[PDB]
Amino acid sequence: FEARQRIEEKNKESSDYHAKMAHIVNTINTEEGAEKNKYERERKLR
Amino acid sequence: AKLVHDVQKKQHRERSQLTSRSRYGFLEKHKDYVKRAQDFHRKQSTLKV
Amino acid sequence: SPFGGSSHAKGIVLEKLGIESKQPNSAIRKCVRVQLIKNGKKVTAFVPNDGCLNFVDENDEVLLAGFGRKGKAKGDIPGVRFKVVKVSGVSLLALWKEKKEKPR
Amino acid sequence: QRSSDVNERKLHVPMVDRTPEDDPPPFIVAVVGPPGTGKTTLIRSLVRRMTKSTLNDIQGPITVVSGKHRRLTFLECPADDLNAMIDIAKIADLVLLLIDGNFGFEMETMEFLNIAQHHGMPRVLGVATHLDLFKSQSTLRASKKRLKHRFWTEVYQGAKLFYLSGVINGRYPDREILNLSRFISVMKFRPLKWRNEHPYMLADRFTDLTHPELIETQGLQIDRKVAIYGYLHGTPLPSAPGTRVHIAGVGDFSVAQIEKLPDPCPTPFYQQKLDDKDKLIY
Amino acid sequence: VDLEKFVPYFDTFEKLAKKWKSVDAIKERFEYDTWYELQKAKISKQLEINNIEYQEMTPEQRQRIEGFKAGSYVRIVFEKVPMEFVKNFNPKFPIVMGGLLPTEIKFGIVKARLRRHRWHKKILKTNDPLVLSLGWRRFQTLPIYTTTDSRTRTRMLKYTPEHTYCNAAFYGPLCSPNTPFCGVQIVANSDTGNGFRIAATGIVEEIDVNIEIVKKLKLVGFPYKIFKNTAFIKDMFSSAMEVARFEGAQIKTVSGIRGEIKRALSKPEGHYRAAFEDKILMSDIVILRSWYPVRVKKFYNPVTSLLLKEKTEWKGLRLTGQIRAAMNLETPSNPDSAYHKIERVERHFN
Amino acid sequence: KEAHKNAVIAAREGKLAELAENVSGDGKRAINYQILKNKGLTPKRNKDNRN
Amino acid sequence: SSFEKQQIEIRKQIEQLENEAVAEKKWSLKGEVKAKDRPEDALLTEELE
Amino acid sequence: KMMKNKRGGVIDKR
Amino acid sequence: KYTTFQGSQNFRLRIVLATLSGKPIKIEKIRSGDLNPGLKDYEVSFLRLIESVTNGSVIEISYTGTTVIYRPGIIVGGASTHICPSSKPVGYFVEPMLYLAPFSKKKFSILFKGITASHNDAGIEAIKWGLMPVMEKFGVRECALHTLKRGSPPLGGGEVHLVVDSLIAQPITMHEIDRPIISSITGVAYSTRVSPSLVNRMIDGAKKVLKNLQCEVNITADVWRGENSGKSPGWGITLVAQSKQKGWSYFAEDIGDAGSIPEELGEKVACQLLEEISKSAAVGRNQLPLAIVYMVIGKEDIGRLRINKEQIDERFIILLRDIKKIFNTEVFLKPVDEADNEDMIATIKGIGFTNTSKKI
RNA sequence: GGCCCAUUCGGGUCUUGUAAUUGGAAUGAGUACAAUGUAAAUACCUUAACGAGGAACAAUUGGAGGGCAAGUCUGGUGCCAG
Ligand SMILES: Nc1nc2c(ncn2[C@@H]2O[C@H](COP(=O)(O)OP(=O)(O)OP(=O)(O)O)[C@@H](O)[C@H]2O)c(=O)[nH]1
Ligand SMILES: [Mg+2]
Ligand SMILES: [Mg+2]
Ligand SMILES: [Mg+2]
Repeated sequence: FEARQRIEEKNKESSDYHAKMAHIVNTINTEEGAEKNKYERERKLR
Repeated sequence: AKLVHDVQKKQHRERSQLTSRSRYGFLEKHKDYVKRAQDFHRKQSTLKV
Repeated sequence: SPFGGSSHAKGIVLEKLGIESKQPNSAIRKCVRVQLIKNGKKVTAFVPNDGCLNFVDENDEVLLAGFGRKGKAKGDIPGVRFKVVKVSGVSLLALWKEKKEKPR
Repeated sequence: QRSSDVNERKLHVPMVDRTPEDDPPPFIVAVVGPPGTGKTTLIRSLVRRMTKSTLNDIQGPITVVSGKHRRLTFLECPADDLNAMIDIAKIADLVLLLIDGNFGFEMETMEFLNIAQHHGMPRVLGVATHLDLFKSQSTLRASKKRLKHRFWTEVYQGAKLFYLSGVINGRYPDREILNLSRFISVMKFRPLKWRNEHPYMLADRFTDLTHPELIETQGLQIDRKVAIYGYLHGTPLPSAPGTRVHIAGVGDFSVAQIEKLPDPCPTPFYQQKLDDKDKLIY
Repeated sequence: VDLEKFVPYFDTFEKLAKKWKSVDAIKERFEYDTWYELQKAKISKQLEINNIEYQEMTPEQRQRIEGFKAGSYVRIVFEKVPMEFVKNFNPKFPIVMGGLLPTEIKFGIVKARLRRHRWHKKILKTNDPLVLSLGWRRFQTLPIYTTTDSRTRTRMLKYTPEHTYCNAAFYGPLCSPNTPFCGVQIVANSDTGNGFRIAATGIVEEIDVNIEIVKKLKLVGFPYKIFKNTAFIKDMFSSAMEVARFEGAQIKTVSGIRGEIKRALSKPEGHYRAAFEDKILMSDIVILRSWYPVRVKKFYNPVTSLLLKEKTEWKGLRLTGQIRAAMNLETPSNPDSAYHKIERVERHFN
Repeated sequence: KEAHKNAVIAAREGKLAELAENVSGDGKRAINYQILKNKGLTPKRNKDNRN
Repeated sequence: SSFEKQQIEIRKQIEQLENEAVAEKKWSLKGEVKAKDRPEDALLTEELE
Repeated sequence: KMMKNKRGGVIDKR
Repeated sequence: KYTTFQGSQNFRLRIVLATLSGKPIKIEKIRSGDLNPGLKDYEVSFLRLIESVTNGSVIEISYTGTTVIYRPGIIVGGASTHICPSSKPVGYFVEPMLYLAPFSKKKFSILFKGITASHNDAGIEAIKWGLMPVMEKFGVRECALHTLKRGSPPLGGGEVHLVVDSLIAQPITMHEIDRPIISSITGVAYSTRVSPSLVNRMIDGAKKVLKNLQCEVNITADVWRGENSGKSPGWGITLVAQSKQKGWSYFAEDIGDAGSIPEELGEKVACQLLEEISKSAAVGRNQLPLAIVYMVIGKEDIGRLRINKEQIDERFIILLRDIKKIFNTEVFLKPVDEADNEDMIATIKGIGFTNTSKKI
């Protein structure tokens, strides 16, 4: 019984952890990447 | 090597077989095991053919 | 100019985003959220390595500088354009080399 | 683009300074250095030129008026006690760091600088002494430069470092002390996180209020009722009794009674809003 | 009458209705250049409010609310002070009174990010006395230095890392996070020697009343019968009942061959069957990685230099190095643990 | 075992006395070379770079 | 005096801790434990993970 | 799992 | 030792104030002279909630049950479930947590189960639209109470999920010296396990009283039905007066009993809402103890809150005496310079509270 | 054995390497009896005595790569990959 509980908890924690890192990585790329590409366009305009 | 101390890149010395088990022989390490596994598979591959 | 005409921008360390990342010295661990003082705009910046992450803590001044990548690397997080060069008025490299101590 | 950069240097962490708008307490000046570097002679020299009166014996806090609106408290840190160096380093607004020029930096001098750096760096002034013991001008100039650059590593580059040559009648060169006494009055102090969040005071006087009869009928072993006096610092202390306090090196206690007293050394500018005459020592 | 009733008292419905046929009574209701200056303006603006409100108060009312302000010369009276303080009172030694916030009063487990000081010669050790300077207070504690193991657990270390920070947990009065501190091993003049004395530097990260530091505890057994993948192990467990607990546990050899504990063998006691991904050898050693809880020792020895006559020879718990020398005991050593050079003969197969 | 035990203790005590010899007779304590130059952590550099 | 009484109690704690640091560690604290080293049936107690 | 990380607890003497 | 209290009055506040201040308290003589002495079931359940959210605390209940000794620990929070006894609804357990949730080591994610409404305790929609907005003005940006199932009395069966994602050092200093202008009136009329017509019949009743007003009146009809409708039939309304200028809210609520006319309750609550507005200056009475406590636990700053002389009642006076016995802060009250009305400004200095549990 | 060219396979050339030991000579930074220097003095130039093997009389700054564990983490189609 303890074996069943431990494995389920480990999988859930592993699933949640991968969800968080994917979220914070994607949000950084999307929002900051926009600002970078925006700035790169202004510099090209100059 | 960028932003790494020399202390970080320190050789980790590797152990030996216990004295109580000294009769049996050399304590195999991962590199030693890899040589065995490849050798067996090479022979088994030809024997299968 | 990314900083509104300046080469370096003073900021406030709001949070260390990647503190919970399991993999040591990952690209995410070296990221810190910084609030630019000049306009209050929140931005994310790189730290040179996880070792220098210990020095950086919340609510301390940081001087930022552009982070230039010569070539694409597998693990980089594109979009983070800034790297921390000074914390509390002391060079972070100097702290990393133990040639100074951060004054609080 | 220098105009942009200079503006950046003005930008800092917003912070709240709890110094009252009127009648601030005296600033604490800590004279810290290894034994025999001349902490006592420096205090006497500074006390005389600001007050024009000489203290033959100095012990514990000494409050003097250094300016029209500026008041100063001196403290001689015991050089041989490390426990002392810790708790001065937490309250000292200004530290006069004594260094022996002939011998150079010492372990205790470094240790206090590292203690101070971790508890919030206060203003630190380097005072170089025993420069008369040198026999050559050439070696003296090199030692001064070497001492100055090392001191610039611990404290911001360009930090002011004072040079004292010799001692006459237990006093330093008069013209040299004046440059120091101004720089203490010119100094503008910084808001530090810990000092602006807790109340503390340097006991100016100590007195035992325990009744002598109690001492006899029970014995000296009986605990004592004590009163302490001193200016308050930092955040206001609550008026009501019962607040918890810690006395460094003694333990924790609760304020049994508290009462404000007239200032023994009121600043002159205060009296006038109501000069050699104006300068006072307590 | 009492706030346990969230709903407030109201008049009877009909009277409220008559009051509110007509609702005429209630009809009456229905640039700073830089962001830094804006924050400073907000601070200064609020600080202006305090002076205005206090000025409107009576002087007695001011003292009642704000208390005694800085700059006030004040007489504070204490009771139950130790008699040594008045007797062994040296005017040269300062007396610093420090007010305490409610957090400082509590005692518990303090979590700090701690490093050996760069100029300190030796690395600190776990469960090794250290005199700390937190807030207004100085005291001696027994810290435990730990590591995150890729942020999965709180594993106990043996010593501070040579040139980097490591999480430390020690028992003592609590303090707010962002409270820096320093540590010293020796405060007496007798043991000052010549070496640099500031031992540790760090910042408190978290305060708690409990902690679950854990230590890696590795069970070791040896094989005595090997059958291709399957193999029998011995010396890991002392009785079959122990094996019953660990059935299905993951194990590995030194060689890196992973395996599982399948079942306990009836004869002899403690032997069991394990299946490995590949054939193991007799020279190999099987290891079960297990974790054992560790507890922070509750030792609190506040430094009381002023109370002592010397005031400069305070001595508390001694290091593990010094205690051994006094009792003439040797540094414990394990012959198998030591490292030796090993020469590998070239491997050849039939 | 006692004979070897006494040997280890004696060797340790000799080292502590040798360390004690380093402390200067004058009470004044000087900063060592590490504090004075403050070179910190540096890579190993070939002597050829010196000139 | 009260302070002297407190000093005595701390002087009892200090001695106990001094022996503990000198004394050989429990089997659990020692890494790499074996069947012979530990007491019999100890694992049944510890409730390891 | 509830008892793992608690030092307090309700003490009911009724 | 212990700051001693008497009786059961302000039981939740005295524990919460003790937990916030960290000062141990002792409360004695709880229902001494009654036939049934000592703590009620809902009170002891309330205590158990504290240890689920605090760590290291020592609560000791005397043998007779009339005296309790509380030594507060550190707010730890976390995810948990609490089964609220039928003697009190979930709101009786929710509201004290709102004082503590922004001051935790980990976000509060508490699932309450039991009755979701009563005649004397805060309702779900009072907490959602009536108390949280007060916190939002105090700097708790993220707070929510999710209604998964409603449970009407006497059988209940409801469950609500309290989530406070916002953790802050201390509440922002308050400055409200004006009388907010009400832009609109909204509210939630709900029913369970009955015909939907009842909700409309209330909305007719409330609309009848409020139509004299010159502001919009839009009341939502939240009919609950199906598995999520609880186990007993019930219905009630809550009307909230909103001031969009500065996000201020006043509200009044009530639920319906067997044999009661839906139109009449809609008339009564809307009548009471106007009464509360008449009695309000910046925050209504049922909001005030939250506002008073939060200003006490602010920075070392002077907070100004305008209050009406009608608000300063026996409930107000007893609150302030309780605050001083723990915190020792005194609230000074000054009249306003205006002559059109009779308000007074409450000035309070925060004790410099800081959220020291949160890891950084 | 060292080095050079070459995607590939390979091709070209010869006193090279030491992570070894060792000798006596030379001199400046420095420290200084001096003199010169200068209103006096510092500095410079000159010069009695001392001043080199880790010549510890201990210049830096930046980059490119390796390799190691009964170590930790992640994903899988065992023994793999990151
Ligand atoms: N020649 C010379 N003597 C000095 C100098 N500074 C201090 N002294 C001497 O050093 C001695 C020490 O004087 P003190 O005033 O007692 O120094 P201190 O700071 O009080 O030392 P503590 O005993 O620890 O308090 C006196 O004889 C001083 O004349 C200096 O620059 N040159
Ligand atoms: Mg002296
Ligand atoms: Mg320099
Ligand atoms: Mg040679």
